[PDB]
Parts: sequence; C-alpha cells; structure tokens
Amino acid sequence: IVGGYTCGANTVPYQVSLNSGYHFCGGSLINSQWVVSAAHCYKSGIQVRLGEDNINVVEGNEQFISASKSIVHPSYNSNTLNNDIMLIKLKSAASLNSRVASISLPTSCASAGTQCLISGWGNTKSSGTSYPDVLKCLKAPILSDSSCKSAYPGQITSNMFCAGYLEGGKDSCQGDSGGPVVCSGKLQGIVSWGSGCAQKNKPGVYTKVCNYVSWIKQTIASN
Ligand SMILES: NCc1ccc2c(c1)CCO2
Ligand SMILES: [Ca+2]
Repeated sequence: IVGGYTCGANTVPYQVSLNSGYHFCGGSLINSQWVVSAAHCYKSGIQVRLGEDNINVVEGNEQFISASKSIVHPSYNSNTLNNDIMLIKLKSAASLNSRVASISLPTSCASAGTQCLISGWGNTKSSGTSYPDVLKCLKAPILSDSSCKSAYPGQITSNMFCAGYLEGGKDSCQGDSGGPVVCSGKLQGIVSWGSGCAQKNKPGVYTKVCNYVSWIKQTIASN
C-alpha cells in the first residue's frame, strides 16, 4: 500500500497472508474453512496465516493453517486478468474470534463514489521498494466505469473496477495482490492489477466480487 496508514494490530480481522516460506499475497477469510484471493496468486504449498499484524514476529493471535485445495475461477485468463479470483479451502476450520473473523460477501454491486478500505503487506513506495512488516490500510473510493476505462483503454472488463485517486500518491501495490477491498462491511473487490503504483491516471484495478457470489456459494456447497 502506497500512501496509506498503519491499520493497527488485528483491526482488519478478515485479512490473511498467504505464505509459501514468505508472504506473497493477501486474501480474505469468508467463512471458517475458506479464503477469497486473486487467481494470479495461485501456487501449490500455500499456508494461510490468519490473525497477523507483524508478519515477521509471532505476536500471539496468529493461526497458521495449510490449504487443502485451491480452486482458480473456471474462466480466469492470466494474460488479460479477466476473472482474477480463486478460492482456497483450509485443512481445518479457523477459530473465529474478534481478531480472526470472516467478511460478508456482497448482496449487491457497489457504486462509484462508495468509500472502501484496502489493506495489505505490499510495497509502500511508488519509486523504490520498501516492504512493511505490519499491515497497512488505505481508504479509497470506487471510481466510475468511464474513468476506469479512460485510464486503461481496452483493458477494463465488466469483472473489474478501479478504486483510488487519479492524482496518484495513494494506491495498492505489488504484494497487496489478492487482498480485500471492503466497502460498508462487504467484500466488493480483490487487489488485482494496475500500471505501477500510485502514478497519476493509473489507479488500482480490482476484481468485481459481486459478480462471483453465486460461483463462490455453489463452490463452497460442493467442496
Ligand atoms: N497499483 C495497483 C496494483 C499495481 C501493481 C500490482 C498490484 C496492484 C497487485 C500486483 O502488482
Ligand atoms: Ca505475526
């Protein structure tokens, strides 16, 4: 996250870290057994780390649970990033508490102008490279379809939205991938892509979660 703030420990209780020897992506806990992330975060050998603040220090609220199964969306295209969503099942159910909690799925698509919270352990510099240990946060609005399209000609599908600031300075960044965009207590986006971080006229692009709720529910019901 560039241009964000320190969230505070365990203040974003649905935020997980995906670890394969090191943090490599965010995700969102959506029930005791399942996490939502980006398809471009897929790999084998994932351990889900819940209850994290400092990802380099055991602070006392963590739960570490290995994935039993990954399900990339049927229609994910890794060249266009259309349908950039996957589900990860945990080998055991997480203990839910005030610091480890699921985030609700949307029942309707959010509108441009809605305020959201984006979080993660990604790079905090737009030029340069510095990875934080503790979780960073950013409040950012959803941008209109038209302005998203204008920023990225011929790249924004109906499964994507932009959020952030056209003036730049405040955005998600590499290592935030797969993490949440939460708006009014609902998971509306997944950190997906963009062009650099926090550049003028290049806001973040996010997977539009409301389009995937019935796939998510049916997948959970049979897996
Ligand atoms: N600035 C949005 C954005 C830019 C780059 C990036 C990500 C997000 C996740 C992977 O790398
Ligand atoms: Ca920790």
